[PDB]
Amino acid sequence: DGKRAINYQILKNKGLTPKRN
Amino acid sequence: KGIVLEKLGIESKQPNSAIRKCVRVQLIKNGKKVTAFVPNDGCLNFVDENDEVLLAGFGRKGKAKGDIPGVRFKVVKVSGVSLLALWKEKKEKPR
Amino acid sequence: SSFEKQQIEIRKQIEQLENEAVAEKKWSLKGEVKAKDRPEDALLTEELE
Amino acid sequence: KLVHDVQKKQHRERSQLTSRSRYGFLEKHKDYVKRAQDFHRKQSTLKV
Amino acid sequence: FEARQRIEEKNKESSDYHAKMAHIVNTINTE
Amino acid sequence: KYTTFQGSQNFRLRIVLATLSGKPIKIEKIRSGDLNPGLKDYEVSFLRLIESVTNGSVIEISYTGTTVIYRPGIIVGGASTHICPSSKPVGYFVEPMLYLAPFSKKKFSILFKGITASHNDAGIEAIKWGLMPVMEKFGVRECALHTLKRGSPPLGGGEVHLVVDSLIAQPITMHEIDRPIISSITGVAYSTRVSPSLVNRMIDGAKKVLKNLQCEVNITADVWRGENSGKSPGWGITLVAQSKQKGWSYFAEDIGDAGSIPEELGEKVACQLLEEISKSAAVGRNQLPLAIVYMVIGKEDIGRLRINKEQIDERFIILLRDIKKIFNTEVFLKPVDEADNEDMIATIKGIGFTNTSKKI
Amino acid sequence: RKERLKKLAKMEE
Amino acid sequence: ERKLHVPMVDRTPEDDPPPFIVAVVGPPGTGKTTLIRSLVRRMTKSTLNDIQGPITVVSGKHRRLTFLECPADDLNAMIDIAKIADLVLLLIDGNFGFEMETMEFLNIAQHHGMPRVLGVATHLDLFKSQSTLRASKKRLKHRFWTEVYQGAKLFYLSGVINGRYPDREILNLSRFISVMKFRPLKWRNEHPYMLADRFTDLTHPELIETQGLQIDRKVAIYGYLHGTPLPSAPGTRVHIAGVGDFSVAQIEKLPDPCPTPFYQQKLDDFERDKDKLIYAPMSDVNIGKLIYMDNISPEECIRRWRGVDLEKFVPYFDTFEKLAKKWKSVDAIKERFLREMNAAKKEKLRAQFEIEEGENFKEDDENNEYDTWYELQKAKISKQLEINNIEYQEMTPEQRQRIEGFKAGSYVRIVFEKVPMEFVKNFNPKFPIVMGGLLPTEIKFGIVKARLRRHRWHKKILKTNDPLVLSLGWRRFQTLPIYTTTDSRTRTRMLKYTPEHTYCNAAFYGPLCSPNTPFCGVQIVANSDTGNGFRIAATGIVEEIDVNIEIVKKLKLVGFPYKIFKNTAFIKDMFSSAMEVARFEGAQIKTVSGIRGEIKRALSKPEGHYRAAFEDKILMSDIVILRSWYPVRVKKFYNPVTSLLLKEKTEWKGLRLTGQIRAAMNLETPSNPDSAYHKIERVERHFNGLKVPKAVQKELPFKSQIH
Amino acid sequence: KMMKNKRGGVIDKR
RNA sequence: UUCGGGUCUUGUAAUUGGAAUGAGUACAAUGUAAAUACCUUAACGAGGAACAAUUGGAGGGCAAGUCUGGUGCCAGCAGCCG
Ligand SMILES: Nc1nc2c(ncn2[C@@H]2O[C@H](COP(=O)(O)OP(=O)(O)OP(=O)(O)O)[C@@H](O)[C@H]2O)c(=O)[nH]1
Ligand SMILES: [Mg+2]
Repeated sequence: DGKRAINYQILKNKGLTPKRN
Repeated sequence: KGIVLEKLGIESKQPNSAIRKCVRVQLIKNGKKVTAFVPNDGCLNFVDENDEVLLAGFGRKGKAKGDIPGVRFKVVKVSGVSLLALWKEKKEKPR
Repeated sequence: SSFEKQQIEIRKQIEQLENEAVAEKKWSLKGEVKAKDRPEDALLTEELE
Repeated sequence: KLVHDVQKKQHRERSQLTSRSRYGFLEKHKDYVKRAQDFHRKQSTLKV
Repeated sequence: FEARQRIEEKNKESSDYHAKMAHIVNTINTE
Repeated sequence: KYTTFQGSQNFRLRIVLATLSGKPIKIEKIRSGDLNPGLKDYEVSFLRLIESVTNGSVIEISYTGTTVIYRPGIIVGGASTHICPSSKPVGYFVEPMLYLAPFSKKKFSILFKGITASHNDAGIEAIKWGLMPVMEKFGVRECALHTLKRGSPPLGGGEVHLVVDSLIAQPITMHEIDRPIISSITGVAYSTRVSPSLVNRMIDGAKKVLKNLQCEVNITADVWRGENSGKSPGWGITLVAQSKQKGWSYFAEDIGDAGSIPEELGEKVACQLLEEISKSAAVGRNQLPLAIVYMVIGKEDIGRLRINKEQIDERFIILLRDIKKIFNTEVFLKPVDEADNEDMIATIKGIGFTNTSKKI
Repeated sequence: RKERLKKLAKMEE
Repeated sequence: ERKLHVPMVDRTPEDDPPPFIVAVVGPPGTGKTTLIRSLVRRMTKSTLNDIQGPITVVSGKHRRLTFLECPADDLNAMIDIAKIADLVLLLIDGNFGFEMETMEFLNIAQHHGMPRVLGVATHLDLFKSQSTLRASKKRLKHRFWTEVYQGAKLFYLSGVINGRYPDREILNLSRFISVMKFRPLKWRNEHPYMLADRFTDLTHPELIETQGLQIDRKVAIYGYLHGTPLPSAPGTRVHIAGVGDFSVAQIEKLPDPCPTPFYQQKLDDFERDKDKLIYAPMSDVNIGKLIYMDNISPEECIRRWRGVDLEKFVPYFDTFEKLAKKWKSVDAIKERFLREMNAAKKEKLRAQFEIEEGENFKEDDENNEYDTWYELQKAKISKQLEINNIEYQEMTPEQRQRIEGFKAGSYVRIVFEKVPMEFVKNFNPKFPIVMGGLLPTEIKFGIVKARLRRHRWHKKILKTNDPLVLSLGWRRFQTLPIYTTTDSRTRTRMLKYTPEHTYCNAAFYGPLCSPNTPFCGVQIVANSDTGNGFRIAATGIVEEIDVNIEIVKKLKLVGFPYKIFKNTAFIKDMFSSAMEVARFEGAQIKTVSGIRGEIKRALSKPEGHYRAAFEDKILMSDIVILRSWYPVRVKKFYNPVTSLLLKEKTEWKGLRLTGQIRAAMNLETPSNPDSAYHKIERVERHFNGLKVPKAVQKELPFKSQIH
Repeated sequence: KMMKNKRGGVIDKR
């Protein structure tokens, strides 16, 4: 639509975490 | 709590050494200046001047290969937000 | 208007910078320059360290 | 201790010029040190 | 001649940097 | 190029003020009615010093030399040298640097070479013990003026090293409304290439005048002989009245001409010092422009200084009109409630001027 | 064996 | 130690502070206007329609507020209203959650110095189930507590029952923002600024008819003041945001239209408006004078006062004979110099000891101000402030206007000259016209060393010499930065991109501003091409200022060896002539393999070859390199955005990006295929055996021999 | 060295 | 701890299948002073099952990259920059 929903990145806000399993 | 006076060791060459990690802050309930460690030269970019850091103890158990003796405080937060949050890019430093 | 002619000459400078930024890089502005790539007998005048 | 993985990234090694593929296999430092060790061994036994 | 002058300049700046860092670490250890 | 000015008057002051503010100025009609109309060698050399110490600045000089146009830049400084033309001495070339010392990007280390005394301008001991305490009151801590070689008129050959390190942001405001109490009278009687009987006789004349007073009098002898005494012989004496409770100084000096009397010079300098004390209120008539400029460039706040109606002269009016034309900063004068004397407090709303060059 | 020697030198020092 | 802080200076008037300024911000259609009309009906009991422009109402006995509904789509409006604003009523849709525009505005506030943020949440009646509503409330509140501080309270609003939100929630919100209790900020307490309330052109219509609607017209601007006392002399430079950099031609203060009722009853008390209680104008219904008089010569000034060069330094004394005759005696300055008889002696000894000590430990200020260095510093601050206060209170006419200027909260008008026809024509009241008085450093123009990083939520990195529309100080303008690093603190080598997770230095041309100054820049301010991406591209601070930088881009010269011996090689295809080789001779050279060298002498018979001594036998296949440095320059571009001058006021378009001009001209991404990376597979080499000399093999002893 | 590092200059005319 | 010795269906960012379910949304009813929820339950609701849990600790590796010292080809510091 005309509304710009936010990214999953900036919604969840996990900045820089390593790789896990 | 303290005020950051000057970022020492900025004019050093070899990166990520302890004299580059060091800062010089003045504690506000004493007006008394003393040094403080900051991990990660990125976090050294985060702390600049007139910043109101929150020091804490160091609490090391063993030394390192290039550590400075007597630098007994480290930096926990800067300007109200946590250095680890700023480093991991959870938060943003508000001026 | 003065603003309008200023915007005209700004647009001219814009066109110049657009063409330069899309154009080819200078021989010295590149890296790993070879002798046949660069113009002949240039370093004596360019005077780099 | 306190290091990002993007800081720990990787750095690939580029290859020989394709215009100069007659002379093959642009040699890097690991190959150079192998070659130098073998030549040093030969020179030692020859001096003996 | 330029090679001579450049070597001299580099040695002067390296000596100045070394003296500056010695002074900074001295101030750290005494302050 | 925009703020216009007339006459060759207060030239170094106008250059200093335009360099501090940043407004481009244009001085015209510099000695029109002259056989040599236009500038002088020492004024041109002073502009060379300005452009040596600053950066990005443009000084246009008309081919007639009667119109100079200044578009200032930023202050950098650094370590360098300067060669004083023999028309004017190192005091005349030092005083603008005492204005522009602590607002730079790098520290000042300037080696001036030339004559070191005259009748009109400040000597080395005059500069030190008369104007270094004022900067130390305004916040500049690590300033110094070493004397490597001391020259004398009319051949000079002396060298002074001006070093300034206290790169302050802005001068702290000052609130001095009480007439200070002078504690001691220190002095320096110096000479070059003569017998120190002359220095001893100068100090004898000065103490002969000051024997009426009860405060302590300490005037140190300063003889220079050998290879670091410069070419010409000469002598001079400065006296400072030091108020040690607040760190204030009132100074007065002179040098001896060709064939004067050392005792007469000592008594004349002591008389001039007593006159300056009687006409003084918290500053001297020669430290006063430094104090006013520092109060105007202090941060956005009301500073107060107790001056005297004798210290209010035509030179004060001209200085204040120049400061109004540059900074648009009026100075308010209130008569103090004291009934005996006629002092007036000067209140200056110092504008926000920050040492914006210094990297953090 | 070489990896064990490296880890050994680290465990001595 | 929680209550300790960094000391700062609060330049607000204790006498008549101006209306606090609140910005109602948020997404396009999230009921951002209804909130204003209902909050105003709360504060003043009159329903209002067609709200446009700033609108000032009066709260309580001492407060008044200025509502600014920001236009929801224009990033420049977001930027300058975040520069000026003081309390931000940021409103978030409930059903939709956070939106990118709210997100971007919070980031520009965080970088330009955080005002008092306050969230309200709307459309909370559209939620079908109470448990989905409660969960979404908690989720919004906790993400909001991540961005703004934790514990930050946000309000919740139901549905618009009569063009108005519920009265109880509006009453709570009114009490909160009426005890909001703001805090000092550096930029706001260093500069004067205003938000222009009313706008008026000034020319003659005959002049307009003669010039043909092209003459730049005089402009009168009415509004309150804030921040720092604006100097009352005409001709100071002041930047109107989005219009340009003008200078004030004439200032005059006025009777303010909304006086707070405390001040109104105080004026009535001194003397001996209760219906009009809002203000939406864009909407409808002596030695001192002797010295400073210029026509008088200073000789005449001193002459009338009693009844010369400055290049000379010593003062003008008199004759030494007169001086000695006058100063035979010292009892005129003996005052300046320093049972009943016993009591007077003890008192004069006390005075002598008092002048001897002076100020050494006089209360020390420490036990006086309760044993905290912070309290000592702030007490010095407050003492200087009250001295300012009494010296201002001394005299009326000059100590209020000439000395300090118009303080703050003085409803002032100002006229400018040379203001564009585009501004006067396309002016619409839905946009803020804010004004900031500048400084010398902000009127200059040089290059700034900043340090900046890519924004964390921005996807793409920032290329060198890519235009960046940045906001630094009151100014927004696009420039061509260059992203540098120091190669371990030796030289400012330019990068080609931004390091994607840390700070790099940048240097760029543009109007200077002070050190330590935070700034932030976007790539696209034009609303017509935004997409779902995050707009804000770079955050940083500016550190220092110069007119030039010694900035290096590395270039390396390659050659190829074509004849090799032990430790020596003949190198070709690196230079063009023996003159060039002689210019570069004596060179620390190295090859890809990692062995060092030097070029030694120019070879004669070929034109460009030379001989070079290495440390070990170089292969033929390898490529020598010679690292050297080349100075680059900073492009001098500066294009300030003028959206308020523009008619559409969105979609301001300047220099496109490199990808955009490549796509528009239909070029291709330039890439030499010899420079890409491959996955090699290095084979194991079996070296040849040793071959002894035959003389040695003959002369070897019997046992130690090759059998 | 001087013409490499310095920037500002004097327009001396006579 | 070094020379080495011990032992065994192990290894896979390889392919693939149908079954199960509640986090969630929801008729409904119960609950309740009225609701919300729990406990019940139609209907939807799982292949990066992206319906995308963490907080700390130890360590390695890499370039035509950078800095410093050297008894070459090494060592140190380190490397988001080639
Ligand atoms: N149901 C409901 N409707 C709302 C709410 N808030 C606003 N609206 C609707 O949205 C409209 C009000 O939006 P505005 O106050 O104009 O918001 P705005 O920012 O001015 O919108 P623009 O004029 O597009 O800028 C009205 O028609 C309302 O019906 C809410 O909380 N609940
Ligand atoms: Mg609206």
